Amino acid sequence: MGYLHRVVEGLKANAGGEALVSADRRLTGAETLEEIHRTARALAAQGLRPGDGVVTLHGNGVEAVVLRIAVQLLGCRYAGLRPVFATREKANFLAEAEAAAFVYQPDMADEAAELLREVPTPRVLSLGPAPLGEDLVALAGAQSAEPVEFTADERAATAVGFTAKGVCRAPFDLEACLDASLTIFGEGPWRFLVCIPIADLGGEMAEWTLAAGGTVVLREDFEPADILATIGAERTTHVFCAPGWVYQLAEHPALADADLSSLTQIPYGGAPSTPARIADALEKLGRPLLVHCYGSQEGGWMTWLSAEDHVRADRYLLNSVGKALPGTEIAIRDQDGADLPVGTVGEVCVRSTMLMRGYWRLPELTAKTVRDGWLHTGDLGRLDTEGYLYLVDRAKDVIIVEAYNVYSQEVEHVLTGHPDVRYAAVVGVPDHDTTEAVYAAVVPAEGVGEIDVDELRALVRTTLGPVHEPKHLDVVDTIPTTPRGKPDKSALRTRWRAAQR
Repeated sequence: MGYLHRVVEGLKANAGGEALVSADRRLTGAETLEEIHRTARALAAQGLRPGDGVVTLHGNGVEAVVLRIAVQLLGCRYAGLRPVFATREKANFLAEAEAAAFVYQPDMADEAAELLREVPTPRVLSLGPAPLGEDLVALAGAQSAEPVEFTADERAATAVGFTAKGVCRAPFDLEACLDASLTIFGEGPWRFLVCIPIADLGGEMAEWTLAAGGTVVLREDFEPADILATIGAERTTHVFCAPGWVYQLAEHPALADADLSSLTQIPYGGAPSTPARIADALEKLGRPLLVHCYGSQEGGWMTWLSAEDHVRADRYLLNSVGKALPGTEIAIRDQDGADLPVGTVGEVCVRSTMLMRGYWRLPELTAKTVRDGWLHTGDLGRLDTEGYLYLVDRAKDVIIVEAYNVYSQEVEHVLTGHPDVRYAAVVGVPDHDTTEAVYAAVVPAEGVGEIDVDELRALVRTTLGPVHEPKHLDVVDTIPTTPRGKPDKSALRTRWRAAQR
């Protein structure tokens, strides 16, 4: 058994039905498994052993999934360049990757040249006929479809996902991730719309979709009109979305008429969500679909918020990423690294069998990052007693000054406690080039004449420490608020930013 055992088992399970689907080609589990075996054989022929690095430059086609899996079957290291990266960044990735092969989609030959020019690589192959190297699809066609058993170290990296640096994953932790996927997404066959690069997260999600006996529906990227069409046309059960995408789906005029019956779930994540707009989306979908996932290449799946937990009447949880997965442990830690009680804000630190094997060729930063089995995620948040995780909103609630975290509520509370101040709003605003500064607006109390701004600066300095001191501090008659009754801190930020003459 193992990760690839699991993928193959799901394909065999699904041999009669659809496994890989795109606008251009359609394969069954039988037809998919054959190509994988053939491709693996062909790659083996070219001279590729376990541990040998295989860099790819492709899109989200069927042959790209076949290749990603095949490379991993041999126990080679698949290293997908996402096409969205700049050529400068790809050349770095390729240079550092110690590649033995380079595999590129035919219509990207322009870029393959730029790269192979700068980083000459052996065994160049093309997914179909193309100017450079040989044609891998042709090589595979001419080849035995006899099964290829997985026979490498289950704990040896077979995938690198790029981020300035590359995250190695081994089958051991990939299976751990697949297990969580069944927790979050449910079990059984999934018709899973993947429009994330197969070069990384999309690839993982395709591997998993297949392992569970499912069909992958591939699109090249997210566009709301496609997708709404694709969902109904392919009777998809799941589409994984960035939060941005969820909003675009919800705001789309085509949505009233689109057929979403097939959907059981719209898992989303990858970036901070906007509670207000998620709530809009809940109303328009008019059904419990949204499931918030919190994950990284480094940490695997860490938490998730069920669909029901988006709409319970007794709690509000749109500011939550939900609770730990089975086998996942979460501590919140001070800038030095001892635990904090529930309720307190710190760095979210995780330990599960889903952690990455490490950063590629960066063994020192790997140790700065995973410390004694515990991933230091660099994200800031708080747990609660019911077990829910809440990541601070970095725009409203933190300010980073000289590499120190300043919390806006802490500064507000201190200012407000001055008898001359009845209300404060504190926000970080862009300063010189790439720094942040603490700005503050305070509302005077009843009868207060003139406010001594310097006194309030001293108060913060000699309560919290020097860095928490507001650089700028305006006395205002009021703080604008949002329609949900929270202080409008982006209005304050925009206003202060624009006035920096």
